[PDB]
Amino acid sequence: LQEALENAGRLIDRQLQEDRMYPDLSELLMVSAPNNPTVSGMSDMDYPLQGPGLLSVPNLPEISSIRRVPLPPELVEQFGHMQCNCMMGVFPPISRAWLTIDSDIFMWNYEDGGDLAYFDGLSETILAVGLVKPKAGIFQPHVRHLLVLATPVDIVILGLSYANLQSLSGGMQLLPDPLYSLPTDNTYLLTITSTDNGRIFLAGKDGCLYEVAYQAEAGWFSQRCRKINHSKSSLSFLVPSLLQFTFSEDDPILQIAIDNSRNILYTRSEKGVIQVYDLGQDGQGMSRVASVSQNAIVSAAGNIARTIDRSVFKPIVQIAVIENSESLDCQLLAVTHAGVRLYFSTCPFRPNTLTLVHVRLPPGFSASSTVEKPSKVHRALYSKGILLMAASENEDNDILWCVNHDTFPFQKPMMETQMTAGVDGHSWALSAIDELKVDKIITPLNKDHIPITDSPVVVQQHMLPPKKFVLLSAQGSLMFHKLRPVDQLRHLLVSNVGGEEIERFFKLHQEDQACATCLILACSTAACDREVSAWATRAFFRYGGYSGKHNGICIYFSRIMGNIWDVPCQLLESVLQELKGLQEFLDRNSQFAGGPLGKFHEAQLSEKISLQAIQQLVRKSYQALALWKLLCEHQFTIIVAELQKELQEQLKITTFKDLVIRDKELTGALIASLINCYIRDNAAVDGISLHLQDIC
Repeated sequence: LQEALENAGRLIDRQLQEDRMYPDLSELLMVSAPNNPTVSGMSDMDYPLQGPGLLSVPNLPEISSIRRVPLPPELVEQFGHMQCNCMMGVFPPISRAWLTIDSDIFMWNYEDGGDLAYFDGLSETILAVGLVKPKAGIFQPHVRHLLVLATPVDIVILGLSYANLQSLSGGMQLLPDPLYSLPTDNTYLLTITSTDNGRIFLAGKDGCLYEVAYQAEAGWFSQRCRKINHSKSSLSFLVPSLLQFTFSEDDPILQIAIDNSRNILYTRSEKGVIQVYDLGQDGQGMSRVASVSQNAIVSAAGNIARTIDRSVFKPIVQIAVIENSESLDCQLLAVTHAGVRLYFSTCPFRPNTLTLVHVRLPPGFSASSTVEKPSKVHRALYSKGILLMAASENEDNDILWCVNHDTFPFQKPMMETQMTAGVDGHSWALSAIDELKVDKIITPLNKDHIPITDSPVVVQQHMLPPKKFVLLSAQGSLMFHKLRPVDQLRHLLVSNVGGEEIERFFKLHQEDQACATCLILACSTAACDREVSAWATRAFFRYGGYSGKHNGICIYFSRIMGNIWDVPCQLLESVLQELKGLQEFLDRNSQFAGGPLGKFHEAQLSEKISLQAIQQLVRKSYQALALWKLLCEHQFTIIVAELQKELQEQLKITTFKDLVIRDKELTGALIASLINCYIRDNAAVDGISLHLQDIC
């Protein structure tokens, strides 16, 4: 009654819906309850340590060091000629890193260790240089980013062009900005942020929020470059510092943070005070609506009904935004000097309130031994102190700590995928994935458009490359890359190459994600690594477990179609290759694969047909993608006035659902459009034949 392709599209849709039933971070943290156990401790965290430089990569890390770059001879020569100030940093929007010198800014790409791009026309020292989106309507379109430099005499703006040179990386060219210099104020400036539109908010050694505007004309009512104070919170109203101690008593703002999904700004001061800012509807105004000190954060923690002053004195040393895509209520992650990850909400009374709800503490595993130690588990609230919890436990060597959400433990919503990253240098900067690598778009690393399904890296394993991360040190850049379930699991497969092993996947994967990833390892890696994929084939058949094997097949197809189902040609080709290699996997596995060859009384038939529907959907998807190639072997604007414009739109709609499971009568119409247009030379007959293999 309903055809195999229709049915197959239903199963795929249902699989999509299931993968999209992923608990949201608010539910993942059940943030409704604010109690002490809302915060989540190390008792459920394991910290695998093997040692800096061990010749065995761990088999279950979420990050892996991939490369390092030796420092350039020239940067060091002039750098070592710096007289008064040096501030280094990373610009990951442009795959470039920075360092400051007493008088001048020179830019180089760490990926190539190419020539250094030199700018030395500043006559004053630059406290820090920000990498920001440009203001619309100012620049020639080639500008992808903007340079902001602050000097004790002026603050200067330099246009930037990142056109790729001899993608590996963007080749940078700098645009001269001859008039953009102005003092901010006697206030030092240390912290730079930018929104998606490109509004620039600035805080330095004073608890004030500057915004930098630039314009060609120097004025009587406005400086040639101008800044305005967005921190109107002092006002001096009761008795904090107006008539005693002088202006604001050392209001040492340390690091800012921006939430674009509500127009929200986060602050961390050196005293830990957090303020949340919304951008009014005017798009250039910002009004402070809350002022929350660190004392308030801690008061909240003690009010969590656990002790805080026993956890005090504790400073928060870093902040990480949590977008409303990431969490409905919870707005922010904060890091203490003890490595403590504090998760904060914010809310209006009419936000007008901010609540400390949940905290992830550093591991309970002591990374004392490099060498393997027996792991341990703690159901009880397990806690450790700054002396160990501080990632910078030693003064000479920073200790990288990397942790991602544990997508599989829907039974353990507070479980995380955990690793130990050993280095030897002092870390100076790390580009927050959520902070600057997701800058172009409003959404951060994400898997859906709502908090439910925002975190499951597992679903998007094939839709975007694994997130790579650049750690800034005083000697170079080390590249750590987020590891995927398929990657970790694959190396896990590697672990039984040289054992009772699949059961660990099962304990992780509930006999379905393991099946999905195992088919991925078999199918997707077959073109890259023959034996591991073969290991997956035998393993997938023997351990695929209606059974989890077919359902994992549903997982595979649905993830292949997650961007299309409800596209750049390279991604369409990758999808076609994925489907064709999958179809090849089963077709080349009739005897080996279960279900192609003719439980046993029926169920085996049940899987045979399941496979039949799957392969029919796969083959139709291949036909549809080839047909879309034909569509780019077709036309629409020349079609505007001879083929029934309403039908023309009918024709245009050739992507949504119908493309996978419904209606190639429209495809026959497309054939006629090709039949009449004939723009391509010696292509039609082939196009018609493609259709024949598509709809015959």
